[PDB]
Amino acid sequence: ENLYFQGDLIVSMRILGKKRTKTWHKGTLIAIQTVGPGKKYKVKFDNKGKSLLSGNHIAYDYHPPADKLYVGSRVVAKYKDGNQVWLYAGIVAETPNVKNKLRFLIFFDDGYASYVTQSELYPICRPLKKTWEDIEDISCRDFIEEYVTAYPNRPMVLLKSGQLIKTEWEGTWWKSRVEEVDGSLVRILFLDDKRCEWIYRGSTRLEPMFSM
Ligand SMILES: CCN(CC)CCNC(=O)c1cc(NC(=O)N2CC[C@H](N(CC)CC)C2)ccc1Cl
Repeated sequence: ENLYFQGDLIVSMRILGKKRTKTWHKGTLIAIQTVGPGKKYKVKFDNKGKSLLSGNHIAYDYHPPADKLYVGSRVVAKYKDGNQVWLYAGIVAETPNVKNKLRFLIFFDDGYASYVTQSELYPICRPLKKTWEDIEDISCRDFIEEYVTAYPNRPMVLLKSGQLIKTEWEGTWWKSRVEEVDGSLVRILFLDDKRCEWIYRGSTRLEPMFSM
């Protein structure tokens, strides 16, 4: 059956859709198609392509009120590294409080983390009941299930700017320096290639966490 309405979705609404690159892109909802007890959502992307997508692979083109977002909420967020932006899927790890300077902490599906504002967050339209169950990487999937279900029980390691530690990359340990602390995140400089990454202080990418 072709529908025009399904829950709070309406054909012709602006939407975000997931592409095979795992990045999300602006489009229009052009059809809703019931297949058994299941629904599929046809997206015409603004730039290139049309996709028939499951409800967990579309996101609203508007920002969710903070009162609707919990630890474990399934979102698309802007990830910024200061020479590239992505719209990428993740999980809300913290909601705004005085300690995080009123920001949302996002754990992205690829294991990277960022603080973002509400204007950088888009709720996924039909998430799974267990929101982590559509994360591709088994390791990121298991870590999110543990973090979300055990929250607010959160082991983190305490680190100071200048501190010299081992940080993981591609399954080995690398010499690195703690540059900066910003709430539950630490900026690590890899001394080998002078590349910086923001890492969650509870991540076992940090050798002090991996052994704690
Ligand atoms: C949700 C966000 N997603 C969206 C997909 C992107 C996250 N970001 C990256 O994935 C990214 C990470 C690197 N990091 C490195 O290449 N390295 C770190 C140090 C390491 N070297 C090797 C000699 C020393 C140990 C190399 C580079 C570029 C990108 Cl874009």
